[PDB]
Amino acid sequence: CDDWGLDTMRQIQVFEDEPARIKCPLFEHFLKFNYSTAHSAGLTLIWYWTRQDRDLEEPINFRLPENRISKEKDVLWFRPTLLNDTGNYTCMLRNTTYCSKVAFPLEVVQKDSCFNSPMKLPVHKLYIEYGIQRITCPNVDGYFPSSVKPTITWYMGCYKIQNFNNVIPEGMNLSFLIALISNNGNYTCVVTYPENGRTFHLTRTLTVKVVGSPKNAVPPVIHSPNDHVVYEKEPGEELLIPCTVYFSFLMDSRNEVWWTIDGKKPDDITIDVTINESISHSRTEDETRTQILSIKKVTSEDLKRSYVCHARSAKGEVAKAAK
Amino acid sequence: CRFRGRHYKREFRLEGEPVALRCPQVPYWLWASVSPRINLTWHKNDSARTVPGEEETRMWAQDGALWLLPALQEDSGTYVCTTRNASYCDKMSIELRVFENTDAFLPFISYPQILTLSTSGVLVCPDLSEFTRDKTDVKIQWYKDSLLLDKDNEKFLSVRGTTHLLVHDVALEDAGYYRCVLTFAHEGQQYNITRSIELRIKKKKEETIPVIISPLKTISASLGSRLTIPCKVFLGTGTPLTTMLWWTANDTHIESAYPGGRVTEGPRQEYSENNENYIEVPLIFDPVTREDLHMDFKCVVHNTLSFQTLRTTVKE
Amino acid sequence: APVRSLNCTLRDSQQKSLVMSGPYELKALHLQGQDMEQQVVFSMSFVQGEESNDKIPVALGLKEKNLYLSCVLKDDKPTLQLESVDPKNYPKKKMEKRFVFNKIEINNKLEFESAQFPNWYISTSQAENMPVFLGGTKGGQDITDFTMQFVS
Ligand SMILES: *[C@@H]1O[C@H](CO)[C@@H](O[C@@H]2O[C@H](CO)[C@@H](O)[C@H](O)[C@H]2NC(C)=O)[C@H](O)[C@H]1NC(C)=O
Ligand SMILES: *[C@@H]1O[C@H](CO)[C@@H](O[C@@H]2O[C@H](CO)[C@@H](O)[C@H](O)[C@H]2NC(C)=O)[C@H](O)[C@H]1NC(C)=O
Ligand SMILES: *[C@@H]1O[C@H](CO)[C@@H](O)[C@H](O)[C@H]1NC(C)=O
Ligand SMILES: *[C@@H]1O[C@H](CO)[C@@H](O)[C@H](O)[C@H]1NC(C)=O
Ligand SMILES: *[C@@H]1O[C@H](CO)[C@@H](O)[C@H](O)[C@H]1NC(C)=O
Ligand SMILES: *[C@@H]1O[C@H](CO)[C@@H](O)[C@H](O)[C@H]1NC(C)=O
Repeated sequence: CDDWGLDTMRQIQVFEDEPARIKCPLFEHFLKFNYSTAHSAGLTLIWYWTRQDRDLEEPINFRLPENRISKEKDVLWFRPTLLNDTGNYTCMLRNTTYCSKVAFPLEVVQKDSCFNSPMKLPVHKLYIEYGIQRITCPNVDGYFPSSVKPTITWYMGCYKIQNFNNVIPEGMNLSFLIALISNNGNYTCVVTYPENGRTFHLTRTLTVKVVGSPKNAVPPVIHSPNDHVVYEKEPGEELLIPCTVYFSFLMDSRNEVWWTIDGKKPDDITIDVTINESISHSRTEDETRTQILSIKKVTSEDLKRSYVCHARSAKGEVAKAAK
Repeated sequence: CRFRGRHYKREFRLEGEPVALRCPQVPYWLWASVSPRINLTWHKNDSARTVPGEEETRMWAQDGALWLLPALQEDSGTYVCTTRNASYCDKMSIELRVFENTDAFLPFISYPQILTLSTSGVLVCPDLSEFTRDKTDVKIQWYKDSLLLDKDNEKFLSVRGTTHLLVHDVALEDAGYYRCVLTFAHEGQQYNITRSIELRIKKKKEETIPVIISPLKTISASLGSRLTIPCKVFLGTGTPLTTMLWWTANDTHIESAYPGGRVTEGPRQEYSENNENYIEVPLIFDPVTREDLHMDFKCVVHNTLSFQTLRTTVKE
Repeated sequence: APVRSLNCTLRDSQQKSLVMSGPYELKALHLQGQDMEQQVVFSMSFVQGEESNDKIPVALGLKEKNLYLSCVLKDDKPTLQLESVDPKNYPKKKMEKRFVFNKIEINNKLEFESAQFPNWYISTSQAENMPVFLGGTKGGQDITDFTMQFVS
């Protein structure tokens, strides 16, 4: 059987005592296009697990009794999951010709009433002082019918959200009216819902992080090659040259700084030289990179030869040094 | 009994709408100490006999405050609260002025609300506390110069069930007068409670990263005991605001550590100099001597946009 | 010169002004047009208690007056209070750290953390007349950051 090792570093983490809804990995054996998954070929989807142990086992699911692990449609469904569920899981596809299995370690996580947990939280960038933004409860999708109306409360810390000065619960969404630095912190929504005469919980938490507006996303500003501070150095003074540069914040921003001897990654001829590279970030995540040059004796040619600091990030910039 | 003082916020309300004068600084609705309550009654400066009772059926006294719905023009006046612990007694006055409900009187009722431009900001409808003790969360309707703002409007968002009006991105044309309008519900009576907001725009403030301009290792020296020193910073544009020229050897702090009086730095100089430019300068002076003959010295310039520093070589 | 101070008036996130009424207390409420210059004006001066690009240590007290606000534990919980001072000595650098704050200013909106008690901020309720106070919760029900306008 075509078999892929478990997604070791691509791991799943789930809260105890409340419904999970796990999907079988089809990013391997991709198999999804023009109407999703094809069961038409008659490739039966088999599930089975092993636990933190040494043996595989058929998965009981019907008399659990409450179909507590029933897989309704090409995917697994725990209502509700339980700590004993921790372990490695396997799904495979069968055609008289076809086979393919894969595993993924399911770690069940206990939950504090203050929402403390080993669970990794998603960082959620939020632009500063924007007019109004908001966040939706992460993974509620598909857990319950459109017919039922859920109760759902939010919490900053263990601090429930009510009468907040600039945050407002609006059903599934949390709205931040003028996102200020004050707004950083882990947030957590907790959605409840009835099913077959029972209330299931769904608690999920993500950490909001306020960052710089795109309103001020601007080409890098060169500070050091200002020319008001003139770099002159008589023969052999161990001269140094710092290039501090401010970067506005953007997400897909690759901030780059590099010195230009004249267009070729220094070290032409002898010209011994090396870079020190410092860095700093505003509370807002505004990078400010810096570079410097330790130097030996200054050869006669250096002074009248020009070299320049550079930087670019979705925009490009340049500044001329002076000796 | 003593007269404690006049209540700072006078209240210029409009005619034909509710009013609530809460005894000044006496209560805060903090009614923890209220079992066998304290004696309390109001009275006009000129009109004393009042219980304060009611001219018609208008006036009465709710928890710690008397109301005037509707408040009539002529109701203008000054009032004093009363409090009585046999062990104590005192009084305080709230001023009051009622205007006619003419558009012309608006500029006098206006609350100045400020917002810097090219940013989002919020206008809150003021003085509504006494009436916002109900759960039908604030049914307010913001008008702009007699223009009702609907969710269809993209410039201004009325926050659902709140006092805030969200200006999404404020512009110069956004300045002017606005209106909060709380529809009340007392005893089954539905009444409008208007509030005039007047918005002032402000330009975001300049703040540039400065450069330092006195980096030379002390080119001169000789032990004349007189030590001259400048730390010249270049402000691209005049902004000596949060800008700070703190001089410290590095660790010393130049004060309360390095001096028992031996060394300090006096006045400062905001030169302005060259027209467009603006510049500032400090002066650390060892007034009569420089003896230890060794020190790491560091010029610290610091504002909201940069913490910078500078050190210098041995000297002569 | 002693310390470069400066007069200004703070006003909070919900537009509320900052008027005195004690001097055992301060309050944050909406001032009508004709009552605006009731709002206290501040003498903010740089004490330089601890260096950081983020925090600028600043002590601020009321001008044409001798009051300066400071944090202290009223029964082991941070409390904002107005302590009077010798007009002779002040304003001064290296001021007692009860009297010191470090303003966190970002894009013209500024908070004031307590030096004595980190993670405790000058705050105000959303209610109207309730006093200004030292606060432990940031970004919650109480307003922590304000905006200042310089004055003359
Ligand atoms: C799921 O599989 C992982 C990996 O196969 C298991 O972790 C292994 O356990 C042994 C015994 O402790 C370790 O010595 C190995 O290093 C682990 N394997 C790897 C690749 O690190 C784990 O036992 C399984 N998860 C659960 C919950 O049983
Ligand atoms: C919000 O969540 C983050 C991440 O869960 C918390 O940061 C952790 O804090 C501990 C110290 O108690 C660090 O040792 C961890 O390294 C942090 N986690 C990671 C991976 O970043 C943070 O404590 C939460 N914020 C608040 C204010 O409670
Ligand atoms: C869960 O694990 C414990 C410990 O091994 C076991 O005794 C118990 O039977 C399990 N719970 C259930 C519901 O079977
Ligand atoms: C079984 O599945 C494979 C995968 O698509 C396919 O190539 C093969 O034709 C199938 N065998 C049949 C037709 O049953
Ligand atoms: C008023 O009198 C009561 C009863 O003796 C006393 O408890 C209270 O302290 C007095 N008021 C004040 C503020 O002292
Ligand atoms: C309240 O205000 C609206 C809009 O100006 C007006 O149409 C209405 O007459 C007012 N309500 C009352 C009770 O007068």
